[PDB]
Amino acid sequence: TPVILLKEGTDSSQGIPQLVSNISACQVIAEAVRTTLGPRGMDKLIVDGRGKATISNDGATILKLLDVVHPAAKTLVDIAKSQDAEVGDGTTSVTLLAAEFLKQVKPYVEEGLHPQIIIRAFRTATQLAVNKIKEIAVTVKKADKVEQRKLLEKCAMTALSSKLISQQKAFFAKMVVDAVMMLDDLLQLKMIGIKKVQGGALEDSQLVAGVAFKKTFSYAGFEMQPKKYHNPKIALLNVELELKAEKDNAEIRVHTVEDYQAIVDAEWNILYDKLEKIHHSGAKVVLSKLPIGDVATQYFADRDMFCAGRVPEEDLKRTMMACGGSIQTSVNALSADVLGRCQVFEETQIGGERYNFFTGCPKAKTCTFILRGGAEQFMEETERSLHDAIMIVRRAIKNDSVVAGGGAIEMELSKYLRDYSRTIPGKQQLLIGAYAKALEIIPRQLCDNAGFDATNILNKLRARHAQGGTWYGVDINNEDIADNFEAFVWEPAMVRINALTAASEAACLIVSVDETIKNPR
Amino acid sequence: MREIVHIQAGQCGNQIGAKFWEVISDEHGIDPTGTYHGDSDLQLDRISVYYNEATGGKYVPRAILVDLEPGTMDSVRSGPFGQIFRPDNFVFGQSGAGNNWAKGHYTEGAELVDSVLDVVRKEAESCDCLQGFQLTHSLGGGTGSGMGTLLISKIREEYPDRIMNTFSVVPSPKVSDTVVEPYNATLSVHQLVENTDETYCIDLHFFMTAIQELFKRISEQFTAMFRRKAFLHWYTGEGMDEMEFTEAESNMNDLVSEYQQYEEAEEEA
Amino acid sequence: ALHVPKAPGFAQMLKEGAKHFSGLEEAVYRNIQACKELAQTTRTAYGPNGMNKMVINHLEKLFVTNDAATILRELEVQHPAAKMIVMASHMQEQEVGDGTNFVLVFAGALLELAEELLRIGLSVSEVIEGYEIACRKAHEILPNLVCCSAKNLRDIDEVSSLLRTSIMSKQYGNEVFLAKLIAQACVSIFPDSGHFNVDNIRVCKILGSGISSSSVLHGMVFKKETEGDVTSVKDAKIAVYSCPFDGMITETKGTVLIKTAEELMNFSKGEENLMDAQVKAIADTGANVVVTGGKVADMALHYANKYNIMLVRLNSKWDLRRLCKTVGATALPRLTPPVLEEMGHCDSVYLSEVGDTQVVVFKHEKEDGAISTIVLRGSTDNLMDDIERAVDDGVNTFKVLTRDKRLVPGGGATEIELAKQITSYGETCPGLEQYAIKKFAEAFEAIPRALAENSGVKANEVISKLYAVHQEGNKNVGLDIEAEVPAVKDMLEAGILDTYLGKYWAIKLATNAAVTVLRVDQIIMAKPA
Amino acid sequence: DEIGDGTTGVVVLAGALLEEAEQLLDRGIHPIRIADGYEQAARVAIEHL
Ligand SMILES: Nc1ncnc2c1ncn2[C@@H]1O[C@H](COP(=O)(O)OP(=O)(O)O)[C@@H](O)[C@H]1O
Ligand SMILES: Nc1ncnc2c1ncn2[C@@H]1O[C@H](COP(=O)(O)OP(=O)(O)O)[C@@H](O)[C@H]1O
Ligand SMILES: [Mg+2]
Ligand SMILES: [Mg+2]
Repeated sequence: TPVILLKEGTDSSQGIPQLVSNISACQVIAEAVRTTLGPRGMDKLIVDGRGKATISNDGATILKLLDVVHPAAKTLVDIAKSQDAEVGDGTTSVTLLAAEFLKQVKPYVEEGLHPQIIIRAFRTATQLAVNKIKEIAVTVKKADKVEQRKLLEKCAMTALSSKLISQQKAFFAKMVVDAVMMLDDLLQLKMIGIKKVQGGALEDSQLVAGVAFKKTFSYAGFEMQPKKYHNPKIALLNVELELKAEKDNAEIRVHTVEDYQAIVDAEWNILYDKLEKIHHSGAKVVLSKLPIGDVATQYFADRDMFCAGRVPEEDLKRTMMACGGSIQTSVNALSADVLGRCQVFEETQIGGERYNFFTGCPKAKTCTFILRGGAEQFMEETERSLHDAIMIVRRAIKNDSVVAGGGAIEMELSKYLRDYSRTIPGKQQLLIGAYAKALEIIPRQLCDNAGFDATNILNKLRARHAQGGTWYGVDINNEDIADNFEAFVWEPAMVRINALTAASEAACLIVSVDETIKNPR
Repeated sequence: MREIVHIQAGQCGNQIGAKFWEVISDEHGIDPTGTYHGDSDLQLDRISVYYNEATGGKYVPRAILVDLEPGTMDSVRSGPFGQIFRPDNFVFGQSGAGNNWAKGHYTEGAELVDSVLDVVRKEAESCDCLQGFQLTHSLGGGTGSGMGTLLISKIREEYPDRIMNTFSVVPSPKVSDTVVEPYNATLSVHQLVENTDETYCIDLHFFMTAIQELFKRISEQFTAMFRRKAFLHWYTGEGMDEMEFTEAESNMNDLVSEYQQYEEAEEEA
Repeated sequence: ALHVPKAPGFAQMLKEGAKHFSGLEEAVYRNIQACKELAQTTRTAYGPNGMNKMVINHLEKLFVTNDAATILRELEVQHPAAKMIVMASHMQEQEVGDGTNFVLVFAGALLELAEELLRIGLSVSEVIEGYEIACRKAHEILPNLVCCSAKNLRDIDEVSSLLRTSIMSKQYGNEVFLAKLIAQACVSIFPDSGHFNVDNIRVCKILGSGISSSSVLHGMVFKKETEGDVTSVKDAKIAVYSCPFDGMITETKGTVLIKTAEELMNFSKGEENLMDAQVKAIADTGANVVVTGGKVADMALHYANKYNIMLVRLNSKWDLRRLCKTVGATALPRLTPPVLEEMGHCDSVYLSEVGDTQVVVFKHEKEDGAISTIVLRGSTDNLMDDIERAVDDGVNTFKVLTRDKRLVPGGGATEIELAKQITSYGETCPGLEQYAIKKFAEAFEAIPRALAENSGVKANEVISKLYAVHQEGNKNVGLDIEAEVPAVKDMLEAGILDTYLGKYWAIKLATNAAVTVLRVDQIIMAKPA
Repeated sequence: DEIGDGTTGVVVLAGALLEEAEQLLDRGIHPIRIADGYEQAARVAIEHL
């Protein structure tokens, strides 16, 4: 007592009350993103401490914007970032699934069941559910170009049906599919030019077949040079074409005034030597990361040549794999094989802004999205919604395997586990059986968000599955059940396999914890 | 690439030195736990001039913290960004000088200083090649000034061909926070004349008038104190002498002369 | 009312805030209480049925771990008597690596059992002498209990069954898959001389799908992209450099001096043409991949892309040295072409994406390399760290088997058999020390008690059953875990064995930390600050 | 910035478009159903213009 072990302030708890209070802490995280699921989901509005509003319907960004400090609840926020890093879709379906695996086993913890028995049961059910999906995953033979385009259009249309752009899901799903076949093997995410221009209508968004970047700072004389070319030759450079000192570490020590005048003419001859070398090469458009002075701007205005400067690095690299040049740090070698080429180049006005276009590239391997909305948060929600169809199609090329949705695959798994549980005896019946009753949370939320009778519909789904309709999901327009495979509601098999493994690992970790210790400060 | 180390002494030197590391750790994005979570390439080309890397990605500084009182060491340890210092680089005493320049120079500064040179060696062994030292101390209190004057003298002797910069502090212009402040300052400036390469004063190589005001006021109080020989037995009794103080004022007058600004019998000649 | 004054002497000369605890009722009996509380915190995490612990330090960083040493490291302790028990556990981690909880359990039972002896009359010196006599006896009995030593440390079917016990004690359920990863990586980097090094096994964590997706890879991997444009080479010649890839400048302050107009025009062209020859000189040796450790130059990057060369930058110093051993190259302190012995030959260098992370892989087709890495994948940043430590326990077990191949039956079959032989020895010693030796033997029952309490069975029946079988002669009988009722099971047949060197150092360090606490009589503490 | 004329006419129509939906919500009508019927009308008015 006079000498104490830990510091004054070390809060500690343990036992049955410690674990039950953790199951009730994940019920708050799951209820924050419960009403953003399905075609009739509603997005939320969060405000930071400064006053910036972030309006979104996706679980991953909602849970990132809450200052959750509970150690038990911070596991559910960490598995959401895992899902949006591997597959990019299904983020809010692993949050309800993780909380439903803990609510169903809450009464068994209170009765005095050893939690190690629960962890063995959870791991046995996951391995038996993941293997069932691969057994009944639909695939096709000889996926030809036509049938391999329809398959990705249906998948991209389904990931878009629950987002802000739900009326124009047909128009957008045609642009995303065409935007990924231009890439070749690695499918880099930095080769797609998401640009946001204020003003316009949602149907005015365009996809270009080249590059497009905003007009940068320009000096005097920029309005004296042509702004439309037929067959230019792009000269991608990295040089400062401006009158400056040759080296920061330099000094000149002249003795006579005759050598004074020759020095002043030497700096004007160094600059004019670089400009002449560019003009002799036949180039018509020049770009440069480093700035372009006004003397170089008026040099190119008197020869009907376009100039640009201070281009970002992310935009010059997108030009190279669209035209076919190379970045040159020196002008001493400008051959025919280090220049670009296109079919049209102009500088139009969109929404009170000047943009440069480089359309007409038959060997282009990159694209660019121009998004037209009406507010700052209209474009951010459209960009985040487009980021989900990009990763769905990217994952769907490496794995041409699809399953039906709308609860059609949650219900087939719960039927298979209920049949398996009735054979094995012991306490595994009440644990596997509790695993099968938790998989029907997905269909229940679809009928609760739309405003349906969640109990009568579920009685019909459980009867259609036990007869033996494998892909019988739900319908929101018909107030009934229907065949979701023939209704063209498709999703890759990799969005459910990773959803069960992430949800089972998060639930098994929370159960095993016995006590927590918080240290001061 | 010409790596440099730091030495912090006294109560005043530790407080400023603790906050000096703040501007570098955050600028280079060094986490309070010692890890690195920066997102720039310009924060890594010069990371080795001030930090020594460890196995697994730990970056420890290159500072040595010396003091004659153990009560000023745990303040930095428990404060922010105090966990990253090397545990072996803490050198503390048990007695304290007590505003005594001479007690912290010969009678009791002669034992702990041997515990500091062995520490600066193991740090200088790990570096590829070093170019100089950085030391921080005070000029009013004898705990830091006396220990620092000996410490700054035992660094130059072993490394006669290495530069060394100081960031000393100077006493207040009008008010004085200690009775024997002029005694502790004159005896320390003349030992920094031929032992330092660049010194800085924070309130012919002295930076911050032309510093002429600072040296003028110190010698005015010192001369008035020495005329009456007041409080002189505290220094002579432990090993000093009268001529030692005479050389301090004679040398102090020379530096004033180098810092240049630019009777009733006149009948025949 | 009246006030009791201060007793003259030392109590009147103490500084304020300091405390003084002298005597047997104020220093010894209170030190045992602090150390008995420490044993009840880490006991719950013992055996396969142990439970995790949520620890948060003062940086608001969260730890979900089951190691005994890691829990003590993230817990602050302000009791001096409980601090020696911590430093006794941290010493076994650096010598053996496994057995940190054994010290806490043993030093917690030796100290508590000594309190009862101090009330029946025995002095402190009689207890210390009694424990040391028993400690030497256990070091002679222990070698006689060794069974089933290691046969071959280069077979993938034998080593995998020897590390399984170490893993199963920390990740129950995944002990079959995890044991096949460590065994696949330790035998690959095992040299012919037999000198095993622990730092040659690397672990990289990539947030991904699940634990079953983890895999081993003979080579190195980095969390960085490629500086140049070439991103795949089939058969590469790596030329590692330690100097930055740019022009050479003097360390003294130097400047140019242009005095004529003619020298001003040729200066810029001179530097560029100088750099073309230096880069082309390396390109003629076949060096497809150049790895630097400094700052890359803009002009130097242009010529790198011209000759189809791959440029990789690693600003981590020691990470650069690890690459020199993998490919068999040497770091060049100067920007000069290597001649014959400074060219590392790899089998494939490419930039790939793994779970949204662009990485560079120095893959090798040969199994005989210097450094091997293990790629760990999981769903939570906490789950991967917990498995990081479990891998390290398996690696440290392989190092001990290199030194000493002798094994003992685990699962409590060693402590009970050590309790029977020590108890009989103390019966033949007439005197005041026979009470201390008997209490030493009863401290070995705290380990099987901790395994039975954590499983969910009555402990008193387990020790009752173990003592009867061992008396007949079955020294290879331990505790059953899969059985719901408190039954027993043979351990040599089942395959639960521990290292002889792991337990030999556990008893020596536990008894040393327990006899030092009893020797303390007076405690003089200063003012906390 | 897109046209330049009509910037006080849009906020009047949008404000009056929200007020008319207040009665529909009170009768038990899902908001997504309202936002779905509005887009169909805007396709009839534009094609008529
Ligand atoms: N046409 C449809 N009819 C019924 N349900 C659908 C339809 N399309 C999608 N769904 C369901 O809506 C859900 C979409 O949830 P969503 O908000 O996209 O979650 P996340 O953002 O985490 O992917 C899917 O689980 C799917 O079952
Ligand atoms: N399958 C098993 N059955 C019975 N005992 C086991 C089994 N696996 C490990 N043990 C025992 O658990 C004990 C403690 O292991 P652990 O707590 O992980 O590390 P430490 O040895 O540091 O306490 C070991 O001494 C070992 O004998
Ligand atoms: Mg979705
Ligand atoms: Mg172990």
